[PDB]
Amino acid sequence: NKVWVIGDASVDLVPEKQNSYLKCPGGASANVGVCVARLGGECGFIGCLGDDDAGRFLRQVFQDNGVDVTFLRLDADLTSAVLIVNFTYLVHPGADTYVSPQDLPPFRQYEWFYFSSIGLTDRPAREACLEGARRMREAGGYVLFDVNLRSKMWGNTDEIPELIARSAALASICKVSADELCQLSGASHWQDARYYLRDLGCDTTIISLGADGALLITAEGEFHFPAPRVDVVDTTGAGDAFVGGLLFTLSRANCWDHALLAEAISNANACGAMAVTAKGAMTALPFPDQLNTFLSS
Amino acid sequence: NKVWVIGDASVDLVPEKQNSYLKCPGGASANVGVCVARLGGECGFIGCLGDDDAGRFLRQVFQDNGVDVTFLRLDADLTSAVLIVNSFTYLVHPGADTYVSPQDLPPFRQYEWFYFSSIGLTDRPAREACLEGARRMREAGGYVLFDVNLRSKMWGNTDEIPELIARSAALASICKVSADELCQLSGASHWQDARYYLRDLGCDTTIISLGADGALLITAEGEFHFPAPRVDVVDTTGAGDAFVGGLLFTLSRANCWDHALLAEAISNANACGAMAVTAKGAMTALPFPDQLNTFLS
Ligand SMILES: Nc1ncnc2c1ncn2[C@@H]1O[C@H](COP(=O)(O)OP(=O)(O)CP(=O)(O)O)[C@@H](O)[C@H]1O
Ligand SMILES: Nc1ncnc2c1ncn2[C@@H]1O[C@H](COP(=O)(O)OP(=O)(O)CP(=O)(O)O)[C@@H](O)[C@H]1O
Ligand SMILES: Nc1cncn1[C@@H]1O[C@H](CO)[C@@H](O)[C@H]1O
Ligand SMILES: [K+]
Ligand SMILES: [K+]
Ligand SMILES: [K+]
Ligand SMILES: [K+]
Ligand SMILES: [Mg+2]
Ligand SMILES: [Mg+2]
Repeated sequence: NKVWVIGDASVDLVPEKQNSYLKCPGGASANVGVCVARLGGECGFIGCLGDDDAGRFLRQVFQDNGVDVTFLRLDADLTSAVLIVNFTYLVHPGADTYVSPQDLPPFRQYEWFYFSSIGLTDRPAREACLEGARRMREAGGYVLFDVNLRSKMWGNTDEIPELIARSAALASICKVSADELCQLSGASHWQDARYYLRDLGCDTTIISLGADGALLITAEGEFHFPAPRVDVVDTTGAGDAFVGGLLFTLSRANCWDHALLAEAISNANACGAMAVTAKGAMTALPFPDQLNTFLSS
Repeated sequence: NKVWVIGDASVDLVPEKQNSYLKCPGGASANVGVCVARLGGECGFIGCLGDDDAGRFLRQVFQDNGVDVTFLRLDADLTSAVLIVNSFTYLVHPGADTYVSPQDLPPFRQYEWFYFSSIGLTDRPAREACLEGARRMREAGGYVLFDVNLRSKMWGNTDEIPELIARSAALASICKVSADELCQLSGASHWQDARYYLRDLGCDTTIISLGADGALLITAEGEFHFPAPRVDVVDTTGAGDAFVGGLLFTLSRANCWDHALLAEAISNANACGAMAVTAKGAMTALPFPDQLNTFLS
């Protein structure tokens, strides 16, 4: 089953010499997408980018990695996001924010649709996301909502709670980090908010706990899934890598049951880790071979 | 005599490999300024930048090159212009340079030179800085060199361009324009059919730059042509600005100008125009005095 990823793709510029910048592939939706593909899963990216040098570069990365870019509309009246890292935002109306409902493909039953709160920041992309999730549900598809909070990017932070809630309603599964549970709920202890979304309408919650692995909150109870122990070298991209692994596994069958869900979180942690022993985000994502060599240690 | 340059200072990102960007000081006003300074002339930059990375960085380049930055202010609320050369992707929406205002203008003295392009006329504040700037310099007995450096894309509604160009040429002691801009300016397939466009707008001295050809001088005494040196193109980015820098350096060596000085200025302008096209980056190959001579010959 195909895995649709909708959202942001941007170019991060990192120093190389006293007079150069290395252009790295970035974006939460982008990493997740490359992740699923780089694991042999069928993944399509739904989004928007500028026809500038950056957007073309990005589109190439998707292709080098096996990500279907048929619904990645490259426009010329738009500007692809470029960031200076030290971190910095040069382009603000942002091109990935213009992706709209008419940028969405037809969905098929058992397909998965992904999106984070990041794509809910600016109005156009907001409809693509909410309409996107509604359509996939209507088609007998699954929605995985990853609250990937970045308040800073939000104009009126008063919209956050509302969108998150309306998202948990459409979603089949919600992924959230312990820190986010505290931000949204206000509690100091995340476990005091482990039912935040469950009350907001999502019968299956996956709480990433950093090195402590994951916590599954379903109707019957909560099950802890510890993570492999490793040499923390850089936690960047970890969460996105985690979701990619989860989506890759879930897409391996029409219905997901007990065993599949438990297997997905295991895979999610594996990816999350390898995406921490290395450096970078997209360049930490493993290939089926590396995952095993790492898994069996 | 001091040469004042008012306008844009930016970071030009020049694509090296299909994975890197070359970081170079950019901006038309910036290049011209660094050009005059390198040649040993007294040049001050009048402008605005963000207390940001590109801003502090850029300020540093002006200092390494001998450009007086006493009237260049860095505002934290602003964002220094960053762009990508291809032909120009404008990352930063408005852009700090847009905020120069008449108050930022410095007291002018007699025989000094004031420079500005249509680029500084694009947005609201800076527009006044330029037009009042040129008016004050004239009132002080100084000279104004207007370089129509057309970049239509960066504008609101291009209906303002003809009007501003006309008001500028009125204030100009000398107008510099490229064959190409003339057409774009006054509908035409061939520039010659419009080489009196500005002259009919109030500028009795016009210098039309002609790519690798050199330039054509136009004063009542008649029309004259100057041949540009035989050089190998690597990057044209900056030719025009290097051209004006050389012109301003020569004109500022005297209190009055005429054919002798003027004819010498254009010769120097071509020399610089040639050299600058021999390296990636707008101000990379901007020559020092020693170098200007070994090339002259
Ligand atoms: N120190 C560590 N050792 C092993 N695995 C780790 C790890 N730190 C993180 N991980 C893996 O990365 C996963 C996701 O990272 P984490 O739990 O820190 O959320 P996050 O903050 O990266 C996502 P967000 O950006 O949305 O807040 C963890 O659940 C775990 O699988
Ligand atoms: N190919 C070439 N070989 C040698 N010199 C060249 C050259 N191209 C340009 N030059 C030099 O630079 C000068 C200006 O070139 P050109 O007119 O193309 O710049 P430009 O069109 O960018 C001006 P503007 O900034 O107003 O648009 C030429 O007159 C010449 O002196
Ligand atoms: N600042 C600017 C806006 N659009 C283009 N530019 C500048 O034009 C100069 C060449 O004349 C380049 O250095 C570029 O930064
Ligand atoms: K739901
Ligand atoms: K990492
Ligand atoms: K005039
Ligand atoms: K150049
Ligand atoms: Mg985090
Ligand atoms: Mg030009």
